[PDB]
Amino acid sequence: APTNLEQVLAAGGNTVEMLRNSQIGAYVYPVVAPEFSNWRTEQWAWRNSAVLFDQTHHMVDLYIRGKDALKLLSDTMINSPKGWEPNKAKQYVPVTPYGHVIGDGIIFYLAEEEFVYVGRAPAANWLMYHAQTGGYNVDIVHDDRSPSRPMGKPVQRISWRFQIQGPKAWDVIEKLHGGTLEKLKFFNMAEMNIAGMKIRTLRHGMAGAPGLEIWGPYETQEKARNAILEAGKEFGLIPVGSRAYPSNTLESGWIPSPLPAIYTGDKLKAYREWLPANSYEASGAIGGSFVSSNIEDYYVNPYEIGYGPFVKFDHDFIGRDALEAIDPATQRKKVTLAWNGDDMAKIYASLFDTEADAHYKFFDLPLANYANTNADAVLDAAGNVVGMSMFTGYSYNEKRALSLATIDHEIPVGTELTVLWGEENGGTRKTTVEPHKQMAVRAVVSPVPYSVTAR
Amino acid sequence: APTNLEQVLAAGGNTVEMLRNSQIGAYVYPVVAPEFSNWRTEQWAWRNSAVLFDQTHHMVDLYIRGKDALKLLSDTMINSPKGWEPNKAKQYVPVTPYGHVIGDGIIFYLAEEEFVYVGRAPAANWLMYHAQTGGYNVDIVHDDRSPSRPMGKPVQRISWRFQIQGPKAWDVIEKLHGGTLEKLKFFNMAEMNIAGMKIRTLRHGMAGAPGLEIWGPYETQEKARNAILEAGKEFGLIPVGSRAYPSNTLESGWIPSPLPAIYTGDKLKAYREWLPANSYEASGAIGGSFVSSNIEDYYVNPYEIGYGPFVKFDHDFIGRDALEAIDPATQRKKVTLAWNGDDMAKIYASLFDTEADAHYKFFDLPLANYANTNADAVLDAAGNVVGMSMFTGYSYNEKRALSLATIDHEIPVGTELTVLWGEENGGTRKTTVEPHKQMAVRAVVSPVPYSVTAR
Ligand SMILES: COc1cc(C(=O)[O-])ccc1O
Ligand SMILES: COc1cc(C(=O)[O-])ccc1O
Repeated sequence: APTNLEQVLAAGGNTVEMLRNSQIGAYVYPVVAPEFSNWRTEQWAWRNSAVLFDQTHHMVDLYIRGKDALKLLSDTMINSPKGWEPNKAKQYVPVTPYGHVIGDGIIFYLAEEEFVYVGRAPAANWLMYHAQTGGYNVDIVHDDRSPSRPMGKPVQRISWRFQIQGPKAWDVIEKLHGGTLEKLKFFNMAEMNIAGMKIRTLRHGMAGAPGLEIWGPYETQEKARNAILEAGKEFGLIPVGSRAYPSNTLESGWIPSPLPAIYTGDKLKAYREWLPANSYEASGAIGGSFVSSNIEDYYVNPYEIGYGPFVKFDHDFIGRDALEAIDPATQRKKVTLAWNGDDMAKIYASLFDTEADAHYKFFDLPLANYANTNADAVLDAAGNVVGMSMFTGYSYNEKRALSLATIDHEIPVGTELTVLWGEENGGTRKTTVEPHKQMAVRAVVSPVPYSVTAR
Repeated sequence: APTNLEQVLAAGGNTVEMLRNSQIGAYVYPVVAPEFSNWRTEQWAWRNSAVLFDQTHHMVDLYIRGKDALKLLSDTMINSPKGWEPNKAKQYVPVTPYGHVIGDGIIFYLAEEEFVYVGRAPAANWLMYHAQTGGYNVDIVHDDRSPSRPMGKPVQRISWRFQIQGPKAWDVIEKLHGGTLEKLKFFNMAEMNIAGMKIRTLRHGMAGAPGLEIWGPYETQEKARNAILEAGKEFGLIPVGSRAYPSNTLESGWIPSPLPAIYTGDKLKAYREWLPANSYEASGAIGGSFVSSNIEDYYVNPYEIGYGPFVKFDHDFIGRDALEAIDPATQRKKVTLAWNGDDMAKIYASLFDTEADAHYKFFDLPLANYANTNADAVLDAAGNVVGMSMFTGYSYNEKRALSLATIDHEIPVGTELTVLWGEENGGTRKTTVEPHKQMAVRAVVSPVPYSVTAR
């Protein structure tokens, strides 16, 4: 009977309890093969040789064209639009009127009055809502991320999107291009040759080495992929599968999964009435040890997850007054948490204990998340909640379990905190959750992007 | 340049070294979603509620019709054909002229002059070779297993094939049928109602509870699946994904992966010349600690992997004279090995050791195989090789790592052996293999199907 999020929340009891017991299952990185060689070798390659990341299937694409396209973005993003011209991309971050992050994605300025958003569903839903109800002269084509379990059905996208990354990426790129290719400034766009095609590029990189994101019409996907794999054999390039792929951000430092902060607030009711009952926001899940009966305690603002530097008070935008009221110097800060290896061994050991009444929450490798929004409590030595751990897994490059978190600003790097791993009372009813007991895992605060930190 | 297996072996150096360093990658259970809920809950359901196993995509189907169909099977199988009539299936096991197992699969006797084989590629390749070159009046339609990495391409089969299993399976089955359904003898075939369709059935079961395998034309797959899932909600039935699925045989006791024993022998040269260079036999891989430079040391005969009881000297068949010469009472015997939980914890602990020069071979969960043929050495206390471990993984139902093995017949159940886990010299060049050191894992000999055994 409910057709939108507002009706779902009115009929669903406590919002936190609903989301933490959602039956949606795992957040899937679809279609791309889970592994091409093995996930350890694939992780190793992006730090030691080169990789092809296949990004064609796990993000929503919004193609935004028209006289008011730039205005729509400017009105909804914290980012400065000043001096923005085609062939520059930005990390689009929208906040609510209350100053809280809705989501984020990459916005490509392709040409005059022509943009494309690439990212998770929440910020795309927000753009579509405003395009439709705000009176913008703009046309939008929504190309959803691919189905999670296609089960043999054909899958189409409008565009393929790859990245070539690793210390030997630029060697592969120039071999493909047929000569030297200029390294532009980060997120500037140009073009390159691949197998006789003119392929648009986005300057990118990771682990201190320059790389590229590239895209094109879906029809040429195989032609480009096969050229890249062939040219890259000389440099050890290998394709990365969907099992290893999302663990890259544990090393790179981007938190993909802030809760869209749209469940409360009178100024967000119209948006809740617009969001379908089967939307990401209505049907998804929250997993982890952090418990509050107030869904607002799961929200973050942009300063808390590393987007402070993007905020520019040089244009009108939704939530500007709220962000202006925030003191940046006292906001929580994004960090990497390096999980204690002895504690990790104890988590896994419990799976092989035939006599214990319970084991610790299964920690999948290399990505351990079990909802699309992750919220584990971070505790200090007294047991106070001092932060939220929001993305969790393991790096074969570091031989460490790692998580990305936001913690009280005064906590120094090197401090040993605890992450509460697992859920209370045997676990919520999410279909990703087997029965388990919790563990207070020791974790050392470390920089983002991750760098090995002395305790 | 090589077009067949014989040319591949002539140009490829030592046959063992070729197979143990093959670049084929993992043996994939394709297309079906890796997980629907999570693999632990899915494993639990087949012992505690009910499951839908989706078997549509991982086996080769051979449709065999014609006057000489039964003769073709009879001439090539160790099984008795005496009194075989439509609506009975058999576990077809062919051996070479030298008495060694080629493979095995399920052969359904559907009607007069109409059969279907379902199983891995090796026994299907053997049937096709003899149908084609032996002068049999028979027509064969080969429906390959689905591609390992479809990457969004559509996937078709001629038939869908499911199983409904678990202690509540028969409740679900009778709910679907609309009333009582007779439990026939094992592997006898009949029919049932599903959503107004007449669906053919094969009497099956596991863990002491009766179940069914069912099939039909691919077009009705979704209609049947949705009816089964709907009727089964009352009994807790859940679908099982491809990650959990193949671990079922660790509990059930069937070894899927004997090496097709066709690489040597003058009487098998014609078959090697017929097998394509991209066949399973030519392109696949051998993984694990057992090392011999003679590929014949990887062969098994039917007595060694539990098919002794199928051998019937009441018909002419390939390899009969060799099997008649074998003494059944002194052959190695199939067992389950229950791996020591402390040793398992030490394997996983090494992944989180930031100072060690090496870690132990990654043991994936719930299936740890990293080739399509598995060959780990089993050692006694003196270090003698006393068997071969051939399929490896973990059961959440038992909280134990388990493997299926064949060992010297005189070794009593309860004996503590060791399985050598990992490969020598840092590991072979297979793309599934990360660098690692070996471990002698303690393992207790246990019955097949697995039953908890006092040491
Ligand atoms: C940019 O693509 C990514 C997306 C996600 C996600 O949505 O969880 C994670 C890591 C990624 O690299
Ligand atoms: C009968 O289907 C199965 C096939 C395999 C395989 O081929 O490795 C393993 C377990 C199975 O249940």
